Amino acid sequence: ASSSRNGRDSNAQRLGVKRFGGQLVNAGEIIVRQRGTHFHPGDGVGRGGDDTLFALRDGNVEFGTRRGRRVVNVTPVE
Amino acid sequence: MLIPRRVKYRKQHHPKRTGAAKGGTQLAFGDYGIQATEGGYLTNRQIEAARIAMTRYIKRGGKVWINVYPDRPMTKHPAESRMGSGKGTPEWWIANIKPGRVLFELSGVPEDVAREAMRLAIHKLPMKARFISREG
Amino acid sequence: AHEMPRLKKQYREQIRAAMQEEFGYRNPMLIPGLEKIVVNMGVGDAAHDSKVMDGAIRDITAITGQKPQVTKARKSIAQFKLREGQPIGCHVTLRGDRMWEFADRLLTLALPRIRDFRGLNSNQFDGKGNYTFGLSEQVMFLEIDQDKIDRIRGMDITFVTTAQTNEEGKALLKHLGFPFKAKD
Amino acid sequence: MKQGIHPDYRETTVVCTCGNTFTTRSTSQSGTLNADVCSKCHPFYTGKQKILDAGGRVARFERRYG
Amino acid sequence: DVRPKITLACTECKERNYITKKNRRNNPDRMEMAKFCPRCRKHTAHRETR
RNA sequence: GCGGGGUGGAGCAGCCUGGUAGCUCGUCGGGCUCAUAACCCGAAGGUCGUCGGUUCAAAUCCGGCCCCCGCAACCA
RNA sequence: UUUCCGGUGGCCAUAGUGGAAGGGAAACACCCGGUCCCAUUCCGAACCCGGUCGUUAAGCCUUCCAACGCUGAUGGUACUGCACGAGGGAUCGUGUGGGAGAGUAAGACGCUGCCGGAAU
RNA sequence: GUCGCCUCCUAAAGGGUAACGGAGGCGCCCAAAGGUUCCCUCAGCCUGGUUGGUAAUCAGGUGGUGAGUGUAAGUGCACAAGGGGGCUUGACUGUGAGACUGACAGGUCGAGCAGGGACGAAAGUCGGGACUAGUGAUCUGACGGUGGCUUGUGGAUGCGCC
Ligand SMILES: [Mg+2]
Ligand SMILES: [Mg+2]
Ligand SMILES: [Mg+2]
Ligand SMILES: [Mg+2]
Ligand SMILES: [Mg+2]
Ligand SMILES: [Mg+2]
Ligand SMILES: [Mg+2]
Ligand SMILES: [Mg+2]
Ligand SMILES: [Mg+2]
Ligand SMILES: [Mg+2]
Ligand SMILES: [Mg+2]
Ligand SMILES: [Mg+2]
Ligand SMILES: [Mg+2]
Ligand SMILES: [Mg+2]
Ligand SMILES: [Mg+2]
Ligand SMILES: [Mg+2]
Ligand SMILES: [Mg+2]
Ligand SMILES: [Mg+2]
Ligand SMILES: [Mg+2]
Ligand SMILES: [Mg+2]
Ligand SMILES: [Zn+2]
Ligand SMILES: [Zn+2]
Repeated sequence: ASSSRNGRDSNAQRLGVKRFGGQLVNAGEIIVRQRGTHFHPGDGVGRGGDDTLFALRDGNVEFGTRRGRRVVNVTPVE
Repeated sequence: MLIPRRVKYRKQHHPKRTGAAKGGTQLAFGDYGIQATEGGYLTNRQIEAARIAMTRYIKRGGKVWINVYPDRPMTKHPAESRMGSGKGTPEWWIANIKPGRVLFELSGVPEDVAREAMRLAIHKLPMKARFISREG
Repeated sequence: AHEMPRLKKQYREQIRAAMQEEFGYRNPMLIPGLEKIVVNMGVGDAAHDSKVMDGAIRDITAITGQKPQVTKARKSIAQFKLREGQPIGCHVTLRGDRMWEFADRLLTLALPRIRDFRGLNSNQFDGKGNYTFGLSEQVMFLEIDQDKIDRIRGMDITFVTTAQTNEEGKALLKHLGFPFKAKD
Repeated sequence: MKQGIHPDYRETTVVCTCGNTFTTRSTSQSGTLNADVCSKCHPFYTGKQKILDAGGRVARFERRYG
Repeated sequence: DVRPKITLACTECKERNYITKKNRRNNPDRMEMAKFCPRCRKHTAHRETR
């Protein structure tokens, strides 16, 4: 008959933004899982080995632009 | 028979056949033309039959434009076989026609014989079509 | 030693005055002058052995007076039979006093003793006031020896001048003095 | 300049065997330069050859017959 | 087989502190590294075991 | 469908892998003979079925295609 | 206080690209050297050092030019959540909310903060 | 024919989503292709130039990403994560606030701290590699270290821990 040379696929990795704008986060809380820097680390946000953006401090998450880059900041809580 | 030299992917999903014509709803090259009033798939064999009819009727004068191109491949399941075992091999090449799309254009021919040639062509197409002009 | 070269002195006085008078530059620092001299040699038959590169290095070092930059192959090519990163050419950049005295030596000594020398074409400018030409043979530089050269090699000589246009570049290099025929 | 990578390069007299002596600088090891011909000595542009050609095809005819 | 697992032991307290991989063909001889030896409590020279 | 094969004029090597295409016969030129066959001495001869890709580089690696084979195409 | 200019940010083309004209008081710059720290996978070109003569030609600065590019409504259309409807069928229509892309008028030869400079 | 892992599409603008659906990869590699610090900008095109040709090396002009990235693809990266030089071993030991993601086993990220280092004038960065595949639970056995236990005591032997 016939057969397919396809049928392989990788497991779902579950990327994407995990905390949206204004959401209160704790220090170290993961903000976005991603491959490559679609979002760059902004103020109060660190970037991990697999390009995960996480919170360096408590506060509220905001998405903005720092110079020419899309960045994610954590504004310290009032 | 119009067949593309190559395509990126030979096995493709069926083209969307919803909606009106995205573009190319107006004459761009010739004086008269065929405008499809209904959507559908237009195979290269049908395109060739219509083009042969128009050219043969208009004899030596005038020039014909084929606005659409059958660049979408259609696979066919292997005959007499149960469902499954992957997608088939491309067997037909079609163009995605939507209402209002200008299929063929003609220029350099008097209006009456142009109309008759367009009638000959339209009787070979699988969807309803009409003769259009630049308001004369 | 400390002495401003003959060719540099001639350039400054005679050539700067001549250009100022017969091009009418409205600004004093617009008279063109030699910017640099580049001595290249592509020794592409070095993909099979290294001795040819060593000989080329020795020859260019003796001719110019400084160690050459050895360029490795940017990309490998099978029909030229060169791999990636192999040394296939060497070049020297001369500026200032070394530039002036090498140019003086070349013009006064070397190309005069080219076999059946007929001069250099005036139509070998890049189109921006810079003039590059080629020597098919090397030992004609009498600053090197004669009976120890591994093989005959050639080279490319490029004069890069601060000249905006081809005509004024030609005027500058003529005033400096080249053998310029009236042929293509 | 980098020390130890460049050749010996010192004051150098050149004599062209045509009445020309000059004081350039080169790498001529333990010695100077004894040229065979100079620029102002070469027969190229000092104008001492003027070969052009010998195109008198008829001129040859009356040379050997006229 | 071509990139075997090599074990670095400190040359002071002969303790197999680390394990890593070499190329055997690109690095045929035993490899020398300065790593932290927990027993020696400092950075000591580490050598591949024989 | 599975697997193999296509290289001078013919029949066959070169395919783990890239870089140097070989043997036998035949073709062609010269000897030997009265002449032919045989034999002796020299030479040419295939850019590798085709399209495309990989790669610095393809007879060799990969895919499509064409040709030739073999096998399978079963249970009621 | 103002004007002009040099640095250093912010917005990241409404700022760019290209063309034209003009300017240097401080300043910037090219420029002049390489002795000295230092430097070139060769080269005092660059980096670095020493000068500020020369020069506004260029960078830089000012004015001008919608020319390429950029920005860009309103209205309409596509699509669409929900609720229905019509065709033999591809598919299409309506109600009620949302509503582009393109295109059109147009905008635009940048805006703004701090520090320093020379003058007022 | 397929069975685990990775990338894309299908997948309907979070995540997830099946088929013997459509495309490809993986079972490595690198002592630098890791760390750090400083420096650099490509491909293409045009012109001129010994050998030299479309294309080697050189010069000028142009050119912002179309080159490049150890390896698929996507997301990234010209601020370079791309190219080069110097010095190095953090391809660390003891840790992990706080999260991500799975029915679970599990998979992933991680600030801060101490020890002891590398680099940098410093600010600082470094718990392998631009990112995501390059992998196998438990059992049983093995080697190295440690010396917790050892059936009367001391050894031995065996076991435990790492
Ligand atoms: Mg990392
Ligand atoms: Mg990692
Ligand atoms: Mg259009
Ligand atoms: Mg039976
Ligand atoms: Mg608009
Ligand atoms: Mg709009
Ligand atoms: Mg999704
Ligand atoms: Mg959805
Ligand atoms: Mg399901
Ligand atoms: Mg790098
Ligand atoms: Mg390790
Ligand atoms: Mg925790
Ligand atoms: Mg994973
Ligand atoms: Mg520390
Ligand atoms: Mg230090
Ligand atoms: Mg890497
Ligand atoms: Mg790196
Ligand atoms: Mg068991
Ligand atoms: Mg007892
Ligand atoms: Mg431990
Ligand atoms: Zn002479
Ligand atoms: Zn130790």
